[PDB]
Amino acid sequence: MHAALSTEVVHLRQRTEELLRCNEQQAAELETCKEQLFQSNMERKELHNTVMDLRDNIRVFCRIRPPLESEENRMCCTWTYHDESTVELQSIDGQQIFSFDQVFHPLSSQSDIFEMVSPLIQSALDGYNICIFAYGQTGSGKTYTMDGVPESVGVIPRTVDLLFDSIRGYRNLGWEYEIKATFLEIYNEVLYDLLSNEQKDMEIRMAKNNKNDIYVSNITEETVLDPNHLRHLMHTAKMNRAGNERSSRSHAVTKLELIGRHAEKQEISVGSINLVDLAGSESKNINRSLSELTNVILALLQKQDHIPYRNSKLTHLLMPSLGGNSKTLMFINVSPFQDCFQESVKSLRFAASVNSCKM
Amino acid sequence: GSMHAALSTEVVHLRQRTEELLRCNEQQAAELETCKEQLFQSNMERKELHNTVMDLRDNIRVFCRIRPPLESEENRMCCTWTYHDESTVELQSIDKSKMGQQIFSFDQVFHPLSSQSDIFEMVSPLIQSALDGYNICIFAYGQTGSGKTYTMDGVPESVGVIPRTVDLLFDSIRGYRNLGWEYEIKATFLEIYNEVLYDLLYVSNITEETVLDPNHLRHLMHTAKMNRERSSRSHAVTKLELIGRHAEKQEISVGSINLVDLAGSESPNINRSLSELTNVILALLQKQDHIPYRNSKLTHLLMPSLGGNSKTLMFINVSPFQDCFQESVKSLRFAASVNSCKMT
Ligand SMILES: Nc1ncnc2c1ncn2[C@@H]1O[C@H](COP(=O)(O)OP(=O)(O)O)[C@@H](O)[C@H]1O
Ligand SMILES: Nc1ncnc2c1ncn2[C@@H]1O[C@H](COP(=O)(O)OP(=O)(O)O)[C@@H](O)[C@H]1O
Ligand SMILES: [Mg+2]
Repeated sequence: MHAALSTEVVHLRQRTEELLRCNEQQAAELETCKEQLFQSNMERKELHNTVMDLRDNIRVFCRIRPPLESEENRMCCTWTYHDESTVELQSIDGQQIFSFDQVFHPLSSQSDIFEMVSPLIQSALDGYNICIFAYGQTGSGKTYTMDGVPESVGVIPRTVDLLFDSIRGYRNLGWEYEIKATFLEIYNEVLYDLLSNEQKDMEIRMAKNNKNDIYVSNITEETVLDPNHLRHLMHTAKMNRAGNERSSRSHAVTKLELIGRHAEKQEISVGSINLVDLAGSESKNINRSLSELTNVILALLQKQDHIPYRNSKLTHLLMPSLGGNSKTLMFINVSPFQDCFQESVKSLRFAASVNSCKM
Repeated sequence: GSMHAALSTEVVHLRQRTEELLRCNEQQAAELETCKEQLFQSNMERKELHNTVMDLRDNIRVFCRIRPPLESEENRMCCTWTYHDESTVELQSIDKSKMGQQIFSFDQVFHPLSSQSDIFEMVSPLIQSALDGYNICIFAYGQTGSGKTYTMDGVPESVGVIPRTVDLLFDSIRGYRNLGWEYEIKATFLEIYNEVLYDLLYVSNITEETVLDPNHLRHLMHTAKMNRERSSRSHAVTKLELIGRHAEKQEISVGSINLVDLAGSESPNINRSLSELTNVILALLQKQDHIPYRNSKLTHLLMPSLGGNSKTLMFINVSPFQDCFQESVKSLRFAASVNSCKMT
């Protein structure tokens, strides 16, 4: 029937023109809401960085680890907690007292530690560079704090979990995030790729578009696809991760570069997270990176004019994440034992140098 | 025929475009729901972070409010208002750098079109903390006709800060009841004119009350409001002493909320209390050991709440009009000083 089709056409043109109206209306509403969301997120980002600055871009904590059951044969120093920020230690055979942003003790949990870290993940997603260090003498607890164990995972695994939850959430703001992951060791001022068997010469050079930024030539830089992929990469690197004189004396750096793209407004947001399990602080090139790292941190705090980031592999690698608006957290790991007393004091004296430098 | 064919084509295409546009209406509906929810979460987190910043800073808090022209005043000329961000506001005569400050940064600036609820949104955190033993003080400052009373009291159609505090107060309380805390609320209302105090129903002897329910307090609130060019020069104070009790442990929280709608700041011992407030702010900025809290009967009460910290919030109400310009600048330059006060 011609009339049935005709009257259906008329009906469908009505339907059509009214839907175009209910669509145009929705579209305008969606435009203004999106714009207010973007602005609101810039302001949220700003306030967040304000908090970070009010707490200090560079912060230092202490963490005294508990003895293991296999360590009862070892006597502990006498530890005294003057307050949340101040700890003192006494040789069991004149005062050694140290102030920190916060002191963590043997009962302090892995998540207690991560609470200091989680706000900075958001910072990384906001375009700020982050550095998280574990500092201290071999046996003090650097690796347990950074990697941890399956029953109690440390900073890195928790950082990954939070990174995926947050990147997921961001999709609703119109942002899409890449993660570039690189894993390396630094031993005797030479860089090693923890994702490769191959022997190669890796150099630290200026980034193509940012001369203040850096990149490592000939390194395996992975674009993360999903959590399974990143779990595989971390496992692999942990397997090749370091021999007493070399295990104790090699730095480990896990770098997660967050690259965020908002396609509609055509904006980017690049911020990286460097998670560093430092070489032991126990007393040429073997210790170059560590001493230069402490020099650089203190120099930044003293607002020193010129800073020789390139005096060592470590400081040069992390340079773009140390100066300026970058945030640093350093966990000074300490073992509670009398026979470590002298090294525990050396470690904690760096903290004191930091406090003295903050004014 | 050719007409059946042509009509067939027409309906097919129209069915396909109907299906498209309906598909697009669906995607848009979903994306809009998502976007609104995200705008809500982002705003909420923004408010939380802002409150955290104000605490860490521990300055006296300053919010600036520009009131909209009234239906009457629709033919009254306004000066030029520029807003550079959420906390920065500039005003220029409708008619220069050497002349001083025309650009003012505060904790928050409220547009003429700001709801009473938006105002309260950024004050409620301060009120909730009174329950934790702190002395709180919200006070409104500005020339007459700028919106002090409207901001604190409000009108029945859109209630102000003081009214909404009740809701927030009992609501927050009944969650402490869960914790095993017991709260009583002592209330007092008073007025100050020519350095003389009046009970509108430490300080003694003035009418007190122990509150039972929101209605009891809404009532006595109305009663005080009922008894108020002298209201233009009279200060209004409303204190709500919150006294919590736990028997395990034996601790008590004692914290209060003070709500002041000050006299007008316009250029006139008639307006002294106000002048001595100005002097106490000048003193706190000097951070000096002897401070003239006692040179007036308002600064005496606000002395407990003028230690110079983030537990004190000042609204700086301002009129949009050109004939109010000079008064508005004066009000703003003062508010700038207040925002710089941190002492105790
Ligand atoms: N906070 C802690 N709680 C429980 N065990 C810990 C803690 N810190 C370290 N350990 C244990 O003590 C040992 C030394 O830790 P490790 O990270 O190897 O020190 P480092 O890396 O500084 O040499 C590890 O076997 C680890 O399981
Ligand atoms: N934010 C506002 N929105 C709409 N009208 C307002 C607002 N603030 C004040 N008004 C109106 O303007 C007039 C002057 O306000 P008012 O609070 O009496 O000034 P003040 O108390 O500072 O002398 C009032 O009658 C009130 O109705
Ligand atoms: Mg280790």
